[PDB]
Amino acid sequence: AIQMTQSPSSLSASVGDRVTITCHGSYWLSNYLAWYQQKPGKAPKLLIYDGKEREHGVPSRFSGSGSHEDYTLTISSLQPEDFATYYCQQYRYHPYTFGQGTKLEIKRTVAAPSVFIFPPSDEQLKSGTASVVCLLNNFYPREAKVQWKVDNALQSGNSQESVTEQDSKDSTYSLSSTLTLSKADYEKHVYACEVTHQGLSSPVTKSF
Amino acid sequence: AIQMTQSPSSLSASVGDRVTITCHGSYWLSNYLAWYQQKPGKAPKLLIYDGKEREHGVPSRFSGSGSHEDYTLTISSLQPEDFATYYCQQYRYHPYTFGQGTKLEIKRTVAAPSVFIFPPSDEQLKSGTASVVCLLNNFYPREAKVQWKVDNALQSGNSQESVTEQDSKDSTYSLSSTLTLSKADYEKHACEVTHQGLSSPVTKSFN
Amino acid sequence: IAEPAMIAECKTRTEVFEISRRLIDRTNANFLVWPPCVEVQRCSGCCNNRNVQCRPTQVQLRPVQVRKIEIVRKKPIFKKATVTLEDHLACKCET
Amino acid sequence: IAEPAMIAECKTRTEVFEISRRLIDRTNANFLVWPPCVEVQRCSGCCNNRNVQCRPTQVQLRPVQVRKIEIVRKKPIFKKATVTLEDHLACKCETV
Amino acid sequence: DLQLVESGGGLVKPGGSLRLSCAADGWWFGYTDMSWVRQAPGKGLEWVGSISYKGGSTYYNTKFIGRFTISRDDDTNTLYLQMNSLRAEDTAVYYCARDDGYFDTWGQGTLVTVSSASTKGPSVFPLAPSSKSTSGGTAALGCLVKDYFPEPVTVSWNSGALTSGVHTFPAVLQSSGLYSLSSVVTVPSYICNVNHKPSNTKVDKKVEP
Amino acid sequence: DLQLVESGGGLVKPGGSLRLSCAADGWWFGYTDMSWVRQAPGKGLEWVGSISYKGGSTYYNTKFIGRFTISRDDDTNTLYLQMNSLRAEDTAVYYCARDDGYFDTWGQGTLVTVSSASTKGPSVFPLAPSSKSTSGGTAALGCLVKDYFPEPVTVSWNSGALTSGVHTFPAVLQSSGLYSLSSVVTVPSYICNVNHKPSNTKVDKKVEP
Repeated sequence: AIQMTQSPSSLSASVGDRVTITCHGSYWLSNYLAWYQQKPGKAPKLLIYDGKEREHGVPSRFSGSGSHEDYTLTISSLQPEDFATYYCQQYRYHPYTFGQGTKLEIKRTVAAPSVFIFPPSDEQLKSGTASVVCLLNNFYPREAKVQWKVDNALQSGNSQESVTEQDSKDSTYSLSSTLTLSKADYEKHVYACEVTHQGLSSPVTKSF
Repeated sequence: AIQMTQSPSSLSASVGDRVTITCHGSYWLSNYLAWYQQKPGKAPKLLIYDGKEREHGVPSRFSGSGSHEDYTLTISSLQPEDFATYYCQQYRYHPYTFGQGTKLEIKRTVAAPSVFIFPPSDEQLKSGTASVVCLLNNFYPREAKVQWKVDNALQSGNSQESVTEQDSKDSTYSLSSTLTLSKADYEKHACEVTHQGLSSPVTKSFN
Repeated sequence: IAEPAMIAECKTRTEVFEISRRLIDRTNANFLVWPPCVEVQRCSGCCNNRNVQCRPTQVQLRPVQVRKIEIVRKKPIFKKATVTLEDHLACKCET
Repeated sequence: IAEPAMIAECKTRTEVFEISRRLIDRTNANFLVWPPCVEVQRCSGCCNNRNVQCRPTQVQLRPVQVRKIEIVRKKPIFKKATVTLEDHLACKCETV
Repeated sequence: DLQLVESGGGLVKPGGSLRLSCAADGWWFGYTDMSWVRQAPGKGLEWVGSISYKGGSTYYNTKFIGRFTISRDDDTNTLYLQMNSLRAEDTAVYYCARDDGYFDTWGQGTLVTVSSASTKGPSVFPLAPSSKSTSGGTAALGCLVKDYFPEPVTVSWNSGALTSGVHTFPAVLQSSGLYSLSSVVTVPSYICNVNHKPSNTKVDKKVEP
Repeated sequence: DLQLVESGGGLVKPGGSLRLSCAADGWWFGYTDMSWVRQAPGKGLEWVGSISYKGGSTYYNTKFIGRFTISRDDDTNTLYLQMNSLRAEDTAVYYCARDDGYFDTWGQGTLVTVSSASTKGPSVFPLAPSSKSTSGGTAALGCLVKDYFPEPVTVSWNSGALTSGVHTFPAVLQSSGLYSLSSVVTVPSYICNVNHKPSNTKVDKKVEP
């Protein structure tokens, strides 16, 4: 096969910046290359093909260039809705081969989360499990630390967090964390979740 | 003109009967005649034309005949929905001329009215006037006597009755009677129905 | 700037049928008809698969009354006349 | 049987327009189009008054993208192509 | 069937003048003779006159020859009746009709009221159910349409969503010179739509206990 | 653009076999090469193989030559992928795509999960608003979709009549071997539609303070 080497593996870029992603082939390709954008969850969308040709309906800012071995996607004026993962694809020789991809994050001013807490449903405690959920809404950057506490006790291990992909305009992240307990254990004991984030002077807590 | 003479002026007929209405012209007409049915309130509907031709969509039972001067509509099996007024029309010579008409009532078993009474609206007594209404629902025959006296004796003159045309299936009549009073007179102080379908006079009142 | 074309699917669509001379009288076409045309349902539309025409699965006959107005030399005559309309009610792509 | 005929009024009605060879390429039209036809709005219907044809007051142009598939004496080629559709949006009975 | 719609009627002072028009769907109108026919309240039908196919000829009932002109517009498919020196005699519903000897197509008609009395719209009062109306497993309610002139007054219930259980009584002419009418409906133990064209009155009156 | 819809994916025991189909609106399908492309969860795109215009030829990525057969039905406009001797390696979303060098048309994809773990539908519990959530003029509510296998689970709110204010978190794999997912919505101080194709579970759960 021909090996595609995209770079960089990942990056942040502020709104407005010019951005370049580079793809390098093991042999000479002659513009038998294309560029895809792919949102989280979704199929790839073709952006550039034949090295430099834009696809109908692709914004002007996306730009294809390169020859021989070395090829470039350029996003000229980075828009918050451009957050995605980008791929190149060679098609000079079978097998078709892609790059490993470039995960593009939009980078922006710090924004601290709004913190909410959810008790378990009584209808769920009927099933004899108790799940407590802590919600951090629309923050930046991604890195945060949720820590669970029942009375004075740091609960270690039984939490699980999932995080949205970046907002298409607002470029924030949102996160949910779930502490799971036996109905018995739950009924034994206040419940709190303590968030640590660069956009906070000092750790915020939410509890009932 | 040519004079059309329909007969009879009016009549009752029971459901199922065969019925004949006759139209006679001042001159010989040669089937330049037509028959109309006309319900209360509504336009005439053409039934027979050219003396004997049925119109598309006219039931089989309606039948045209005659020649010369003398012409006949025949309704073979009288249906409750046939209650109407029927007219003939000559058109052998201008001016076109019609008969004076035949008002057909359907005739049926006696049925006594249900009696209801309505006080005047408070919203109406806000204006100057009090109107009280007595309702006789679905009865037969037509002839009834409503008489007013409400916490009172016989009010003579200030009542007015109106009567529906006959029901298209049920062949009953319904009637409304309105006693009118000044708000004052009303505030100072029953409708009594007499009908063949009643053993003795029924009354309805509020106090 | 363009947008993406949608295929006309195989289904029943309201069409306007003109009521012709030959439908009531070929021998003397010296007369008129009211109304001059009526709405009908017909199958129309293209098929997704290769070598399948859009065609009717169920046709309904519907007779309708009109008027024939004969110019009887100089004088109009009004006759009633019935014409039968062929309405499509469902379609399928068939070979 | 019968019941009373209703005139087809002068109004806009959905019709099926086939996308022809001549509309993209007459030169030996050895190629295909997808989709092969599209819905449109046209005026149709009869007029109540004598000597008034049903005709469009307002036409909207609507360009649409399709694909041209050229049998290149052997091998399919897929090109995008735009065609402009003429849609009627209102009708009036107007004189001859 | 073929449509015809008369308009132009209403209230008219005695001696006055008035034009009725009758409009026809369809160009068929141009190919037929057309008659007018009248009929006074609670009386028989009376031919008024006719007009020939191309306008060729006009024909009138003698009673009317002086006063009425029939006119026809073959473009608009409209028939017209010009009426002058009107009197109480002329208070009638006036019909348009398709003359072929035998009149197979009729308008619904237009009511001309000849009178020097004031137009006036109705006040709508509720006839509300209670005790005496709830009667059987069935109750009686309605509205009273009072003190209007001239006829006519149309009534619907809940805009035609209640049709069958209705009884609209003919109006009685009060000693006042105004009409009063009752409409009632049977329902198991509710807005009447009143339209009074001559006074451009339209009322939606809710009836409740 | 052109449609493609893959199906045939779901849960499959290791060593097992599976056929994917990808259906295409329109006869255009018969005039183009067609590729399959896969992509494991949180990993890059990987070409699987292609098939020529008339069926003339087939082409595969070496990693797959033994195990996969691409087949094509030019009548139904369907593309097929036969998969045998499947392993955890093969857990991926599998794409259909229109091969012309450069893949301008994609299905949404079908998720194959290779695992010998039991299918199981979710229980849906409410995340209800309170002090905690009503915070400011706006409140936060949602539902917790718990203990399902395999992926995926789609969620709508009030059948698509509430679209914009949504945040559906990716599911986390519990220590249990089952997935749990949260969907939340912002509203000023309410049924989630849960569909879990693999277990033919569809739930409509009302969320109430």
